[PDB]
Amino acid sequence: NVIKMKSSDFLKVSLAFHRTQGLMIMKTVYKGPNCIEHNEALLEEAKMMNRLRHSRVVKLLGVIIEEGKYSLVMEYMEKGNLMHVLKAEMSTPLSVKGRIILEIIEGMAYLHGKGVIHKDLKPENILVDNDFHIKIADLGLASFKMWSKLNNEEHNELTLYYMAPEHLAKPTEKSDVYSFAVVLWAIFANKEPYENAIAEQQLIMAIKSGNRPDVDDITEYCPREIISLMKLCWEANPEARPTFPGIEEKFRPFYLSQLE
Ligand SMILES: C[C@@H]1CCc2n[nH]c(C(=O)N[C@H]3COc4ccccc4N(C)C3=O)c2C1
Repeated sequence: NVIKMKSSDFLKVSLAFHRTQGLMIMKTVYKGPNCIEHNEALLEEAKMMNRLRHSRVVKLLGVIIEEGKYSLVMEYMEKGNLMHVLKAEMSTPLSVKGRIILEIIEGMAYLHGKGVIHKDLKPENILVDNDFHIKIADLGLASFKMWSKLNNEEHNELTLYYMAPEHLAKPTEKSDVYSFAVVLWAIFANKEPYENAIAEQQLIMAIKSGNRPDVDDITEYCPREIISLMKLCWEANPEARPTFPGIEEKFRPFYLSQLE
C-alpha cells in the first residue's frame, strides 16, 4: 500500500534519502498555499497507481500530502533510464537487450490487462536497475490525471519520436504498441531516431506520410525477426498492429531459442 510519508523523514525532481528507508526519487508536484481541496482525489489516484503491481512496473512508495506541499515518492533505479544505458561506455550484449525487450513486453501486457493505456511509452520512461532489469514508469504524469492537474494549478510556484501518427485521436493499446516499435529500434540503434530531421513540423508531416526510423542506421547485429517486429508494430493503421500478448507469444520462443 502507498505510505503516507512525512517531510520530517527526509533531509522539482530530486534524489531523496528517507531517514529509515533510504534512497528514493521525489517529485514535488505543488508548493504554495492550501488553495487545494483535491486531497481525497490526489491520494486515491496515488492508491490506484500503487495497485498496478508487477515486477516490470515502477512502485510508487509514498505520497506527501502536507499543508502547502504535494509530493510523489518512487523507488530509485540506479542505472537511470534506458537511453542513458544504451549510450553508456560498454555496450549492452544482445542477450541483455533481448531480455529488456521481453520485460518491456510483460510490463506493457500487464498494464493493458488492467485497462491502463500508458500513452507516453519511450526510453525516458523505461527505468533500469543495477542488474539491467527494467521498470515502466510515467515520469510526465500522463496517467496521474489529478497530480498532473495539480502540477499546473494557478497558485503553484512550480515526446514526438514515439507518438503514433494518429495523435499527430483517443489513445488506445495500439498507440502504445507503436511507441514500443520505436523503442525497439532505439534499443538496437543505441540512439534516438530521426537525427537528420530539421524542423518539428517537417517531422510530423513525414511521420504522418509513412516515414519511420532508419532501419539501415542500425549498425550492430539486429535479428531479422526483431526488424520484422518493429515494422509490424509501427504500421500506419493501428488495427494492423498486434497486441502486447500477441507480441509476447511471438517473441518469447524466439528469445528462448536465439537470445537467452
Ligand atoms: C506505468 C506506471 C504505473 C504504476 C506507477 N507507479 N508510479 C508510477 C510513476 O511513474 N511514478 C512517478 C510519477 O511522478 C514522477 C515523475 C518524475 C520523477 C519521479 C516521479 N515519481 C516520484 C513517481 O512516483 C507509475 C507508472
